[PDB]
Amino acid sequence: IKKPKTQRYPSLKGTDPKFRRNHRHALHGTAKALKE
Amino acid sequence: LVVKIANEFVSEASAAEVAAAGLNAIREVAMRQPLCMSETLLQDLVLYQKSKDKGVMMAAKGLQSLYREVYPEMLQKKFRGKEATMGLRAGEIKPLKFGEEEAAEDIEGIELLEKYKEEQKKKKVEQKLATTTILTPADLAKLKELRQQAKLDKML
Amino acid sequence: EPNRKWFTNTRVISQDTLQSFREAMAEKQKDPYTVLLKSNKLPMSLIRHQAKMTIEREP
Amino acid sequence: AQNPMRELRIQKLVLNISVGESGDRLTRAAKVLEQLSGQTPVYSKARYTVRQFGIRRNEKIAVHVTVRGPKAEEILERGLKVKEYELRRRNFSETGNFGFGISEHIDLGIKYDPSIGIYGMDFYCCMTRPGERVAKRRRCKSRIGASHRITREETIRWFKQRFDGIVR
Amino acid sequence: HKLVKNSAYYSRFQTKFKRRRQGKTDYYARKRLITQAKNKYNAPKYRLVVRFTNRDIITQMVTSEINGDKIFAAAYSHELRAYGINHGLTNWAAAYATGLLLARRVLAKLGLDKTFTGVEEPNGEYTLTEAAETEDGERRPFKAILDVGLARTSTGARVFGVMKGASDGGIFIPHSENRFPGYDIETEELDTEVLKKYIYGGHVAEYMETLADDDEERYKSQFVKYIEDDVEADSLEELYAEAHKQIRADPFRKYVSDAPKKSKEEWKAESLKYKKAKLSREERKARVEAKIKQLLAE
Amino acid sequence: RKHGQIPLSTYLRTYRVGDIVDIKVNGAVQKGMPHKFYHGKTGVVYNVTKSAVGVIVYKRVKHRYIEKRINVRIEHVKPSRSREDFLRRVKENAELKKKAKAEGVPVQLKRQPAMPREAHTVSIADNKPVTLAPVAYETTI
RNA sequence: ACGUACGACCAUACCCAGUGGAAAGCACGGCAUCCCGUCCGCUCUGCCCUAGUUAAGCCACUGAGGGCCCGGUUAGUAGUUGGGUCGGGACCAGCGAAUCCCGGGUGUUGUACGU
RNA sequence: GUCCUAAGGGGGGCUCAUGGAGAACAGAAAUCUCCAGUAGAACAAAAGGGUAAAAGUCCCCUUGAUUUUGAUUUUUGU
RNA sequence: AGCGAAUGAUUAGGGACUCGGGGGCGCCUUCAUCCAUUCUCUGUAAGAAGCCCUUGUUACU
Repeated sequence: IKKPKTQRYPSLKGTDPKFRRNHRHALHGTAKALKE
Repeated sequence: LVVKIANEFVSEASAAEVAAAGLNAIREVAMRQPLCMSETLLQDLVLYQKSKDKGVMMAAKGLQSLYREVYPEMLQKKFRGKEATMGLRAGEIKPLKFGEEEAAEDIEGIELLEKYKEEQKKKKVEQKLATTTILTPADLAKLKELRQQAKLDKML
Repeated sequence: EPNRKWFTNTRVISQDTLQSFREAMAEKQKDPYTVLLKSNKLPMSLIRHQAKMTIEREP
Repeated sequence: AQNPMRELRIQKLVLNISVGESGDRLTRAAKVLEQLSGQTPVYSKARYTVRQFGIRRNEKIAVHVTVRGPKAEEILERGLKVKEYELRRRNFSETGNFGFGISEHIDLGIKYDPSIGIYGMDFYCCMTRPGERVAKRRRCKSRIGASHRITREETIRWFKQRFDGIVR
Repeated sequence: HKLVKNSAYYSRFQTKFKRRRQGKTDYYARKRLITQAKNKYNAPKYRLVVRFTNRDIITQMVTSEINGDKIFAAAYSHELRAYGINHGLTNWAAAYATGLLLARRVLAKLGLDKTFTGVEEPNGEYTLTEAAETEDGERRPFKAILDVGLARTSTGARVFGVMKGASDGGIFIPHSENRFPGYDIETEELDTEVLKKYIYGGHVAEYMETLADDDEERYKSQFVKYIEDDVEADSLEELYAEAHKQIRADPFRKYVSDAPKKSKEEWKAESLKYKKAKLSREERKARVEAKIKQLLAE
Repeated sequence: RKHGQIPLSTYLRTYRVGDIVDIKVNGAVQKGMPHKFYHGKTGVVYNVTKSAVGVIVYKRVKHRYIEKRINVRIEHVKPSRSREDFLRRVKENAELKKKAKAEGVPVQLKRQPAMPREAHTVSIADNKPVTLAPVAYETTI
């Protein structure tokens, strides 16, 4: 019985919707920060 | 008669079957005439639902439920239930009295039928009933449906 | 399974009742043309040493 | 032992009339207790149904009133004057309380009203020492010490000293 | 002949908490007081602990940690003698003054003392501190939650006097007006004048006026120190107003308690002098041998 | 766990995502329990809420493992010291390696298992050996 | 070190008896006008800190007390994992308890303000 | 054919079953008072688990016993 | 899952009994009715995707 593989960046599906909503906007903000 | 049934049948030395039969008979008499009770006696008999006998429990719960629909004021505030307490708080439930008969000046659901007719008139404009308007059978069916919907809303 | 009714008397009868029953049933056996009805449900179980002494006294 | 906060005092006096039946008799007994104590009495229902007593549960069968302060001493003095300042030794409890009973309330000095009738009473005097707030308060409630608890003998001597009574 | 307290009862006995056996802590309320939302993480939840003693009032800022509670700031009612109030340190006005002093101390310690100044003249109106117009932006007021302990929260309690003191000092304590000593349940309207009277201690003043008019002996028995230090019923309002002004001026005044004064080491030495000590193992064995000899003689 | 009051430091532990925690179901409080299985199991926090945390466990089914995400209240979870021996080791090894690089002398960087003991001298002064028979002579008496 | 407030472990802290308590702090206490709640100012709430008292709470000490806790032993014993072309349980390689008994104890500690 | 398939939420106050000792009628059993009382009561599992300033009981207001969308467990939809 | 002083018995001696039933001459009775009595308690971790410092983004706090 081999241990299943895991992903480096897991899917934010079961996470708190408020924290996910803030986190996506934070990702967009740092995205334009890196584009600048 | 109810006091004698309570004393002879529903007592501490009485058997469970005797108590259940007495409480069932008391429940039947209370369905036929509810004003026979005293409030203290009715609360005492409703307290028999905590009995370990299933028959005594179900007989006492039947008596309590009967007085829940009929006359919830005698029942204790713990025993009234949801709809009884809401009705007594809002004021719709009225005390039952000897010889009191219904004296409705208007038909049941006539206000709801008039409200539906006014809503239809308002919709037509956007696009008293018993005294003047003729009672159509379709209008009577709509009034019955509105009364059923209002009863369901009051139950909810 | 353990139960209290294993250790109780299952059939009891009094002195006068047993004596009257035995006397009546004996009077019924006196007549050979009279037979019982439902005899399977009737308590019919109730109805139905010189050498040793000499050997004891002298072996 | 002689410390002035170890002196015995009356915590309360409770007057009880158990009529055994509801209605006008209990109402007039409550009237008697109200006019005697000056306070509104409280009713007591039966807690279980007894067939041989003719009572049932939730039916009001008794009335009582609790009086404290010098009014309790005055009422106790009147009751003891009725009981001729004489008690039997069983009447004192092991916890330091005592009590007695009268058969006619007109012996207390109350007038005879023919509509009211005649009712007897149970007097129960509960004693205390200063420092019972330790066991009665809400925050930091504790227990009274064994040296501070009242003894039956101490209650008997206090009764014989104050009310010059005869315990026998 | 039942013996309820036997060895089986003592072995199956499970004690309560120590501070509940002492009757000092209500853990059911304390849990709801000290739980912070886990998505808010290490954000402290400041509580105004208020406790009332026969001769003192204890008001504190308390934070909760996993191994104990920390006192951020503390103000006591006996420290009002340095501000002027040397009479009636357990009444409603002294509770208000202690709450105001605690609020000023905690705001000075935080550094928001000038940004958050509450209502400077006490009016008796139901107000809560709101966001201040900071030059940087909007600064939310400092928040603390009231902890009355095992006090019955009736209308007119001084646990709400300390609450009003902190609310006038500048702490955002969420609160309602229905437990202030001017509220009528039937009308559901607060009486601002009666509340201000309780703020400035006018109920005590009219009590001394009524006693001086009717029962002079009871007045002299109760309000004896008021007579001795010559403070009147009409001067209480000015005394409490001057005390509030001095509290807002210098929140960290030091008061000499007039008690005997030594150092920590000196008090330690004195307490060790007045301290009976446990017997040693040798002494306990010697007295056990003496008891054994007494039993052998018996 | 005794009956009565729940200790209050259960509510004062701060929980973050990625932490390793175990599930000890408290019988007193019924709200927020996991299933009967997933009791005594250890997992990773993936979601933290106001009064509960989300734990990733790996259940086994047939010949494979399935990831499970469970929402368990803070009253039933406890910090796990499984990675305490890793965090203390990484901090100690980091500072020790920094000190060793500063000093110049290399040190042991990996934990070593139980090696056999080296040679030493045991003196019989005041510790003279006693001779033992297969059965004790006092026992034979 | 001794108190007070909030506490962490939650009987080494509990229960039953006695003995003592400098300083302050506690507590009992005194009064029912106002706020408030009661059959009863008992509890709660308001006012007093003046008087009285350590009587009780509380603290400390004592007990061949009950209970609880911690060590030795019990014991390399019971039990358990592998081996033999071992006997009709014992050896080999190893892991490894708790009772019963013998004793000890009878609370540590954080923050803040004081004595 | 009649009857039963169970009132939830918030806040506050108080302890239950039972035992001992006492009070005219009153006693085995009516009401009242004190002390002891780790749950031996109650909560709709008759000897399961859990609860004592409560999850029990009483009092005051109330129907979160309400709409909407995903996630997880028991395991395509439920 | 089932059992349960929530059980299984005893009732001779005491009553109430009376139309409960029945008999004899409205009256007594003979059984019988009951009641009064009593007995029985295996998960996770052992790193380069890890650790530390600095720095932003946010509508979350």
